[PDB]
Parts: sequence; structure tokens; C-alpha cells
Amino acid sequence: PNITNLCPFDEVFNATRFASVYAWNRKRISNCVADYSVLYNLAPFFTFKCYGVSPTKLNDLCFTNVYADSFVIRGDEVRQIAPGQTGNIADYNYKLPDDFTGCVIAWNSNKLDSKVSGNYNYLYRLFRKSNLKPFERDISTEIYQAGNKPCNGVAGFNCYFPLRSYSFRPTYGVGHQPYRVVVLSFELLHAPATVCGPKKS
Amino acid sequence: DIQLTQSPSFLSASVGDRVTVTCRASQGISSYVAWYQQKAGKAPTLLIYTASTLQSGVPSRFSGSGSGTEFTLTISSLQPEDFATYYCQQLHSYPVTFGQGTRLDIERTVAAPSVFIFPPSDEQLKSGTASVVCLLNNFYPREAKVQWKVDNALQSGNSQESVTEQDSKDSTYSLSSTLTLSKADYEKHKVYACEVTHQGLSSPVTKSFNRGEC
Amino acid sequence: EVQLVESGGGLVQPGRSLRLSCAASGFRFDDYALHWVRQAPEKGLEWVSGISWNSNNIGYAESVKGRFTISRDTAKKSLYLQMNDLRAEDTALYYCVKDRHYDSSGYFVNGFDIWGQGTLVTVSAASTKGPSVFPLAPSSKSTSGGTAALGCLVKDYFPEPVTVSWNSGALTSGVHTFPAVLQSSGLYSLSSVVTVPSSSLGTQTYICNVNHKPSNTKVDKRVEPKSC
Ligand SMILES: *[C@@H]1O[C@H](CO)[C@@H](O[C@@H]2O[C@H](CO)[C@@H](O)[C@H](O)[C@H]2NC(C)=O)[C@H](O)[C@H]1NC(C)=O
Repeated sequence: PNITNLCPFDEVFNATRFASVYAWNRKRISNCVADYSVLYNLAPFFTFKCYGVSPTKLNDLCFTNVYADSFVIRGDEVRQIAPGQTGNIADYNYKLPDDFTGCVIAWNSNKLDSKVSGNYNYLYRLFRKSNLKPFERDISTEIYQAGNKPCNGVAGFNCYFPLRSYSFRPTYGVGHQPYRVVVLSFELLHAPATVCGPKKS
Repeated sequence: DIQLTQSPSFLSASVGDRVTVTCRASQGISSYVAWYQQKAGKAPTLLIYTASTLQSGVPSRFSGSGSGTEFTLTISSLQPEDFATYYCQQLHSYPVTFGQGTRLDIERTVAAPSVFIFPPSDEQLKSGTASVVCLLNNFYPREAKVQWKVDNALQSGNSQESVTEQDSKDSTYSLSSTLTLSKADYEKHKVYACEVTHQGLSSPVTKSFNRGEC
Repeated sequence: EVQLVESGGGLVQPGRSLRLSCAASGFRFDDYALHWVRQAPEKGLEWVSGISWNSNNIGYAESVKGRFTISRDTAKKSLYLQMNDLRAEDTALYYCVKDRHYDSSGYFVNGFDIWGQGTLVTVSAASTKGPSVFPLAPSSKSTSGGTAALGCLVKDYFPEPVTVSWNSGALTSGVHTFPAVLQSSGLYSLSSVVTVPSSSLGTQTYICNVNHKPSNTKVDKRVEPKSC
């Protein structure tokens, strides 16, 4: 149809700072025209594995709305971001649903998020009472006490602080290097057809 | 912490040549180094970062290289606005450390400085102070040496000097020496002399006067 | 355009505090690290302080640590460097700079991109006074090749640097005014001299006009060749 203003695909993929994985951010892309060419043209990235659609033909189809997320994770565990996988971030931080129709993008950031002394701006949750229903965020910082005696906000055996801090260093191997991840989640109900890419006539 | 040294403190050059500034560190800092240019009385701006990546709006003539504990900044061609000061910066730890600074100068013809010596004025004497001024004018090499000689005895620890900026017309420099004496000390000596050594001067030339001579 | 403005500088005395203000515009304040740098006159550059994006990593120089306080406020887009226990060593020009990758240092990409014009801060144990002018009378030893050298000596003007003019600005060619220097006693002084051909000596009167704003003292002193 009509409408020509480009979607803000540069505010998310060029942002200097990415929010930590435990408290991720949610962005709405609507009322614009998408341009997926730039994504795989400019950025040298790996693992463009998308679910529910072939990466080649994202231009022809029209979509209802686009939801953009973003965070940073460890290198060896990037495979955990997929339905049916089990892991610390999958169980406690970010869980994908069984029925998913969208893509994931992951790229290395060893030249951005690496500190000689050690980065401490990125944190992940380590343990929780139960799993998480898909698309849920947590900001809780209260102590989870596994001991019978109530620690009640103190430090002691059988009690641990829920959060743990990453520490990225240039001397680490490729396995532990940080990776920036952005997931795009779609829905193909195709009633309004508002936010789809370029087509003529 | 980590100390950084600029190899050339001052380096003369002409238009269209090739120059290199060597910022040497003490420890191995990988490639966390940067370079800055400061104009005449202006806030310095960034030139290069990580010694390899041009930042923005920077002429392609500038370039950088280095590794480990050695870095070099290269200017392929010289331009009239390139005359400025250059600093190198470490970025490995947290107490950051700048180099002692490199100043660039124009290239020109050697000049023999004109030497003038002035006697203290009578109006100053009654105030309780005495001063003799040694004047150097229009010398192309910035470096020089001023030695104070009184009654055939070298003087030190009580003199100060100041150098003007390079002239925009003659491209020379001017140097003034200020020697401070008390009124009692001034009248005790007989002859006051100034020693000047310069590249364009074959032998040290002394301009002097006697206290009892007009 | 990105602009940084410094304010609050001036003259103070040892043992007293001071505050500054680095206003910022043209960029998002909450996604960039900022630093305070100082520069002594004709002494290169030197680092003072730096802060992180969320005020979590702060580093000071040894010779400066434990005396000053850096504080950033995103509500007013402001950065403040509160001062304490000043000495003469801190007299310098202060720049407020903005780092490019939201964190202090150690990362691969770092650099001071935008530098403010800075403000002058001077600390001293002395007070404003009037300058004393002693003319440099030309003599037979001050002339060579038909051209003579003459000037004026202004001394002990403390507060601010002074400006000098020759023949009410008529004589400008061949004039050299040396930069002001700090005498060991703590008072500023400089000399300004001019070279003129000896043919005009004895026929032309040269009077140097020295104007000092802080003391509101306007002194014009004649210079004539010495008569033996
Ligand atoms: C992210 O920022 C860059 C700024 O460098 C944007 O511009 C691209 O810059 C690269 C660098 O050479 C060029 O190769 C591209 O052609 C530029 N893109 C253009 C002109 O559209 C970039 O567009 C931004 N957005 C991204 C990368 O998604």
C-alpha cells in the first residue's frame, strides 16, 4: 500500500549499550516499511537461523506487527536461545514458546564489551524457584533462601544472592566472549497489513 | 604507573615532506593508544584511535602504526595548517597518562640574533631593586643559551628568560633575559656582561657595559 | 551540533572551596562517559578525573585523589567538579570532555572526541595592585646599523595580564611584547620593546600606553634616549 518512512532498524542495531539479559527491553515497530537488506548486507554476523519463514523471502510477505528485543549473553551458550532448549537463561531469564515464528540475530562484540580489568555492567540470574512462562521479564533482587533457617536478606550458607555478574576480558577464548543477540518475533494474522516491506502498485 | 615518552620534543619540517612522531611506552599496552592535535590556543581534537582507525572528518594524509610498546604517527604530506602540537595518550589502565608533547615548527634560514644590553634605570634604583636586560632579536633557531657574566664571574640561579612566538612575517624568534639584583649588590660589582651562543653566531659575542661608564 | 560550556572559574585563595558547571547540549547525555582534564600554561596536558555512564566507576589521580568530587546530574544535563583545599599547583585551564563509548577506559574503542573551551582557575596568596613602569631609554649600545631598540618595563601587576600600545596604536611594525612571567615573589611582569631607526631618535617622541583593567590604572610613560 502507501507509507514510505523507514522503520527505526538503526536505533536497535547501532545502540552503544545493550541491556542485560535478565532485564531485557521490548520495542514496537509499527506503521512503516521494513528493509531487511541492510541487516545481512552490512553487519558481519553468524547464526541467522530463523524459524517459521525462509530468510530470503521476508520482503514479499506482509506482517501484523514486529517486536524487537535485545540483550547480551555468553558465547558458548548462544545455542540455548531456541524453543525446546533447556538452560540457565532459558529457564530463568528468557524462554521462547513452543509455537514461534520469527528470527534471531547474534553477532560478536569482543571489540565493544571487553574490558581489560573486567566488565561489570552485564548480569544474569543464576537460580529461581520455578521456570518462566514465555515472554516474561524479571527485576526481582530479593534473596532466594534454600535453607530452613530464614536468612532474610543476609549472606550465609544455603543462601545466595540471586544475581551474578558477567566479567568479559580480551584474554578469554571464543567460547566465553560476549555475544549481542536481537530476536524478532512476528505474527502472520495479516488482518491490518501495516508494517510490511516494499512492493509496487 | 606507565610512563610515555615523545621521541622528538620539537621537529622542524617544510611543506610536502614526511614526518613521524614516536610515542614509546614502558609496559606492553597492546593497542590502547590514541593521538591528539592541539592548535594555537584552541581545544585539542581527536586524530586517531587504536592507532589504526580514522575517526571522522580527518584528512587521509594522517595515518598511524605500531604494536607492543612502540607507536608512530605518519603525515604523508605537509600543509600550512599542520603546524600544531601533538600528544599521545595511553588507554590501558585507569590513571591515564599523556606524553610530554611534540611541537612542530616551520623550516627556514639560519639568522644571527642581534644582541642588545640595557643598563638599569635610575628611577628603579631608588625603589630598592636592580635589573639588567639582555635582548635577543630575530633568530631563526628557537634553541639558544643566555649566560650571565659579571666581573668575569659566571652568574646563575637569579635570572629568568622568556621567548616570543614565531613571527608571522620574518618567521623568527625573540628572547629576553631578566637579571635581578639588590641595590647594594648592584653597586658592589664593576662590569656586567651577557654571553650568547647561537647556531648562526660563529663565536660567543658579548655585549657589556661598565657601571661607572655612561 | 554538540556543545559543552564551562562556568564557575576565576580566582580564589588557598583553603577555600569552589564549584564548576559543565553544561552539555546536542547529544544524549545518558549514553556517554565524561571526564575533567586540566592543562597548565606551557606544560602539556594532565588528567584529573572521569566518571562512568551510571556513576559506578570513578577514578582519580594520586596527586588529586581525596580532594575533589565529581558528580553528574541527568535532570539538568550537568556535570560538577566540586573543589576543596586548593593550592597554587591547581592554577590551570580546565576542559570538560565527553568520551565516546559510555565507559571510562580499558575498552577497545575509546577517545576524547569533543573538548570544551575550558575555564581559567587561579589560586594565590596575593591581591590586586598597581603596576610600576620604568622606561627602557635607548643608548649608543642599544643601536646598530642605524636602528635603535627601546621599550618599557612594567612590573608587579598581579591580577590579570596587561596590554600595551605604542604611540596610541600608531607604531605597530617592529613591536615585540614578551609573554607575562611570574616573578618568584608572586607578582607578574613583562617587557615590551620596539626597534626604530636611529634617524628618528631625538625628533620623535615615543610613549608606551599601558592599560590595566583590574586596578583601573592607565599609565602612559615617555621613552627618550639617555643623555650623558
Ligand atoms: C549504523 O551506523 C552506520 C554508520 O557508520 C550506518 O551507515 C552505514 O555505514 C557503513 C560503514 O561503511 C556503510 O557501509 C553503510 O553503507 C552505511 N549504511 C547506509 C549508508 O545506509 C548504518 O546504516 C547504521 N545502521 C545499521 C548498520 O543497521
